[PDB]
Amino acid sequence: RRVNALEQVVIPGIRAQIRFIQQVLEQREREDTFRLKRIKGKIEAREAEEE
Amino acid sequence: MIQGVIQKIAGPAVIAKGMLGARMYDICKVGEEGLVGEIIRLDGDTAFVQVYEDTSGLKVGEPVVSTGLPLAVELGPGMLNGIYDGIQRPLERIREKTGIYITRGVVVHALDREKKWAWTPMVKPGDEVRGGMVLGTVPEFGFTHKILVPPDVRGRVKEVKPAGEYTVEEPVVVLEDGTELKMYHTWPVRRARPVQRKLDPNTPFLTGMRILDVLFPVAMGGTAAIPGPFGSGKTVTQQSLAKWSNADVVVYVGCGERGNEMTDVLVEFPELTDPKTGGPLMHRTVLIANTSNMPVAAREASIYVGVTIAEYFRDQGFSVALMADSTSRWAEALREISSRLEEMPAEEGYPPYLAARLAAFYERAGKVITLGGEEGAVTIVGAVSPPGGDMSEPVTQSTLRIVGAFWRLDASLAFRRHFPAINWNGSYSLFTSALDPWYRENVAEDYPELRDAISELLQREAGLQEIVQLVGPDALQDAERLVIEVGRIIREDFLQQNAYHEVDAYCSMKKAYGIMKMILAFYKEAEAAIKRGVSIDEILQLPVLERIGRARYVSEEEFPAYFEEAMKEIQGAFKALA
Amino acid sequence: DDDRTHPIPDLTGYITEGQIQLSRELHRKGIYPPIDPLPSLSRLMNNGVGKGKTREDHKQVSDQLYSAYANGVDIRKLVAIIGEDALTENDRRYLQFADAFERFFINQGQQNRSIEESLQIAWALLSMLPQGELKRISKDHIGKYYGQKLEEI
Amino acid sequence: DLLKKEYTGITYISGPLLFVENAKDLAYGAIVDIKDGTGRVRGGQVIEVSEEYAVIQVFEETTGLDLATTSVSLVEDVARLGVSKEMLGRRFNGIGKPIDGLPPITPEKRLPITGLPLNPVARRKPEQFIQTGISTIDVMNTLVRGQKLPIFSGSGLPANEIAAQIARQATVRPDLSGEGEKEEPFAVVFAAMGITQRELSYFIQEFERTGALSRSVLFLNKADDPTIERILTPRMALTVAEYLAFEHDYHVLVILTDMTNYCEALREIGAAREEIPGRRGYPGYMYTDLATIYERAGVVEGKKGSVTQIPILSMPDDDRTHPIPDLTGYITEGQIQLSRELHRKGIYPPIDPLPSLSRLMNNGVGKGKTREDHKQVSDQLYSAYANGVDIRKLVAIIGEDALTENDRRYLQFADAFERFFINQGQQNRSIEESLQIAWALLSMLPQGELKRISKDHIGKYYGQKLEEIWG
Ligand SMILES: Nc1ncnc2c1ncn2[C@@H]1O[C@H](COP(=O)(O)OP(=O)(O)OP(=O)(O)O)[C@@H](O)[C@H]1O
Ligand SMILES: [Mg+2]
Repeated sequence: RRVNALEQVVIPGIRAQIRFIQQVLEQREREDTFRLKRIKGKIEAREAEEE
Repeated sequence: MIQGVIQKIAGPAVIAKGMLGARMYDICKVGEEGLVGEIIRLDGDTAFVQVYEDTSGLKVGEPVVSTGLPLAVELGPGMLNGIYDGIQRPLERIREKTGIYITRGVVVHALDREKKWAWTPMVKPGDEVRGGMVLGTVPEFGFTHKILVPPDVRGRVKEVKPAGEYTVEEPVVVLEDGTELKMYHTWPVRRARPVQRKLDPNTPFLTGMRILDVLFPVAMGGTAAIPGPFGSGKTVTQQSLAKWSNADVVVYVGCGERGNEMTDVLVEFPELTDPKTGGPLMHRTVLIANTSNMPVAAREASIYVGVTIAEYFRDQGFSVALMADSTSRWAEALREISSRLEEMPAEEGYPPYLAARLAAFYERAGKVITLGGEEGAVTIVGAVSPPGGDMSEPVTQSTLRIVGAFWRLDASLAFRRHFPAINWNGSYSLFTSALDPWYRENVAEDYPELRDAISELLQREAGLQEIVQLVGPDALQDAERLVIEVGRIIREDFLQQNAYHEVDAYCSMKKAYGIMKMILAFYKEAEAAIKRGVSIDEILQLPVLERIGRARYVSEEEFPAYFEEAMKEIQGAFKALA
Repeated sequence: DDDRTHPIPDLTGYITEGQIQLSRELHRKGIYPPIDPLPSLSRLMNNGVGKGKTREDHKQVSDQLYSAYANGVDIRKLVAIIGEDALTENDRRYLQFADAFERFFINQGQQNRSIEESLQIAWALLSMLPQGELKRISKDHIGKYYGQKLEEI
Repeated sequence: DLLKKEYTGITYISGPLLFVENAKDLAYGAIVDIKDGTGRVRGGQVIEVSEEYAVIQVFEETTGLDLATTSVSLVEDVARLGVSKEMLGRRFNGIGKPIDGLPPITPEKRLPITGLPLNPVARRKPEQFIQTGISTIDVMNTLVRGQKLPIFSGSGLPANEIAAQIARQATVRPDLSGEGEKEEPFAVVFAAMGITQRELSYFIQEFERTGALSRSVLFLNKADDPTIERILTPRMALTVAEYLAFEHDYHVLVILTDMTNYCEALREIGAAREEIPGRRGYPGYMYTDLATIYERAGVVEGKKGSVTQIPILSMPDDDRTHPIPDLTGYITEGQIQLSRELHRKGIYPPIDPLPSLSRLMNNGVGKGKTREDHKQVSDQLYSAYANGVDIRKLVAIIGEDALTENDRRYLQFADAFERFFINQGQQNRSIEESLQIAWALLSMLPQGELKRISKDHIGKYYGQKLEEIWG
């Protein structure tokens, strides 16, 4: 009973939690990359105001 | 007026030049086809316009004309029994012009300019009039439409038209300073209409569903939110509220949803009858429709139009219920516009001012004393569609900081066809303690005690179900298996309700109270008889268990006798029991 | 990866009027077509069934089938942990219904069927449970169709 | 000066910002008046000034503004508030204007609303014990006069009722401390940011019922009010509180309804200005901005008055690691955390004692202040409750039939602790009654297992039964 309980309940829940956490972290990383891209664009656009 | 030309087109966003003098949140007519747009940014000689229609085919250099006024609605007689666009255009008049497809550039009036109304004056020359006072009355579909002074108007009455029949746009009252008052006035949709005072809600909003009226009540000036994943029962719940609730007027706002549901409402509702007065149910309903394939920028306007109409009907003394089919589509529209504006997002691409807009929308609900001295109310029920069922998304979390009731739906219950699929562990309501004096004098004097007993039984069953699922129900004692069986009986006989049955679709308060009494009496007798050594299998095979399970399909007329027969049968069966 | 919360099926389910979901477990045991009934849905079901269209017992039969199959699947989940000896006779009957459902109702080859044959098959499985458990179906429809066995030998 | 200088030449309006070009005479941080074309006047503040153009954040909404007829005029050099002793019993909005229909305030002084930091040499240690009447606070998480002790709440949890109860029941105990000074009532300063009509009505009714409106100053910013006005409300409230306390020897209690709304307004302004974010989009200077608000409480040596702060913040989920509670916990001096699990079981007030903390507890308890056994009883209660909580998980894993006697004793202790110590209702308990209940609960454990209590106190106080008080 204990073996079946572990294999059928405990492991899938932990695996699902791991999947969810990884996806959340990846989303935050993507958003920060977008912010950095905008910042670099603004830095490039500032350097040519009057030539 | 200010008049310029198009400088740049990109999606639903048009930048006009030569617009020095236009004001923020004004209305502009774009191009030769006269598409309607709104100013949201001024920059030197230019202006940023968001268009409420489709921008395909526009060319650079087309004229842009500013009307100099913000977005508004026409409030007056002729608004019930109708279906409108996002920016308040009658769809059934668009159909007569443009066939079966919605084309851009169509200009129609919101209120019909040809119908005649039986005008009965209520003021006389020499009177002093302020905002919100009643000039006269006009009949409607069983209603008495009051003509109101606009909230910013003050003066002395010079002349009044005598009783007769006139159209909307004829001046019925002329003031002494020259102002002519018609049967309708316009109001900006982004400004809340004034009131005298705000009162505390103390009467229930009866939805007709057992679980939403017993366990998690909502008052007559409150707000509620119902989030859940797709196919879990939001639309059916809101349509049941539209059909069966005790509100005088219902406003349904279908922002960004399917087009078939609005067709179903348009077809079914003229055949039904309202619970209040009689006559067709459509005579008390106003429909605002903006489907998912319609222009995205008009999703924001439809919500404001609906809430302004609901506030207008409140000012006449009615009680109004407002349903928003999804407030996530409004957030999507805001995200798209801010993406076009090149702003920095906060979370999940949403602009940082989303929570302020949500709080300003929900704050318009409540029970008030109107400027005319009457009493009205607006209750708002908004549905949320979180992505993937994730309840930590920004739109869901921003809504929970302002609403008073939180009806949470679950996909697990919806998979096994357990409807309304309300999670009774994660839901709450902050109006329960304030409605007890109403319950003690309108239903029964011991109704709160029975409700608390049922909640306690549900909590104990939820506590035992953790032990059950790992050891097995056979190992449990009889005093626990009795609780498990009673919990199943409560779950399948009381909480479960069928919205498509001819009888179970509506439930009164007294019928629910009787069912609760029957369940508690059975539990008391079974708990008493367990101590004499009777097996659980002997109790479960009693024929009276079927009577409780079939109690909800009994009509409202036959129930007060069926209840007494079932009570006497329970007493007899547990007295003759072994 | 069979994920129902991925953005593509999640956004599709918010627009369409239902979905038919295939099952990998039914595929593994060789059942064709492997259609899982619990996560399946048809929202426009009630518009085209009932009195005057197909038969008057369609909706109640569908509801009873869903409830009984859900109970059977719950019992089958319970058995895999504890074991197949603590079951009462009622739960054994539900397990029997659940295993009969998959191999009779769901499984078919290219065998084109009628609606009335399938309703007969559905009433056959619902006769594996006592009349006390047919709680959705009205008393009149029970006296009209209950009590038939598997005519397919 | 007495002249007014107007600046026409607005070149940009978008969101809460506004640009004006020839405004090089506007000082940094000044307050301006923005005049519409129809005569309506709105306020604003300079947040960046250059010889090219100046940047202004607008408090109200920007509807009706246009680039041709709008003009900006300077009001004052530094944001100041006219304070007086006669604001007690008055109501103001989020920017200090009266909304009770009474004539305005004649100012005795005008003080800057950003304030100045207190010299650490000029401070003094908080020492006076405050009896809130709640056992989970008075015994285990003691609040002293001069503390910042926020309440960490959730969406459906009754934080406002707990704050009202604390404000209603709070008192000092001169008899126990031996000071002998006759106690004056607390003056209350109430600041609300984005409050709803339901909560505002509840607070107003409570203050009317207790009769405390003659001692209260109210700053109200409602949910339908403009968002950018929330930047100024806590600063004005704390300016008034500091003036009252350190000029007229009042004992002031300050309540801030929702710091989440303040952080939302801060995020709006920061994202409009393209600042470097921290976590979840909040600006990177939120720590400094929050510290300029919380750090204005305390006690000053040589003066009788004091300022005590009770902020209230709803965690955006049940997440203690969100940026707002994290920074607040780094700044303040402990917290009171509410538990939803206790709330679902019908327990009020649902205060969870383990994640709660009071940093200044050791200053105000002990011999000569409350009683000599306070600290050891608190520590022993914490250890026993933690053991019972841990044994619950073992029960959930292996079943409650395989336990020993000691584990069952700890389990019974935890259940009785939750049902008797935490759950008290609306009653007002004294410190001695709470200590009596605590010693009644500890007597259900063997005398040899009370490791953290001295043997003398065990000999003095052990043995009393719980049914002598609750039976
Ligand atoms: N109270 C109910 N009684 C009976 N059946 C119900 C009930 N609620 C929902 N259903 C069934 O479940 C289905 C759920 O569809 P529904 O339109 O309610 O979903 P929804 O939550 O609005 O989804 P969406 O996110 O797609 O808008 C209905 O079509 C109906 O078959
Ligand atoms: Mg829907």
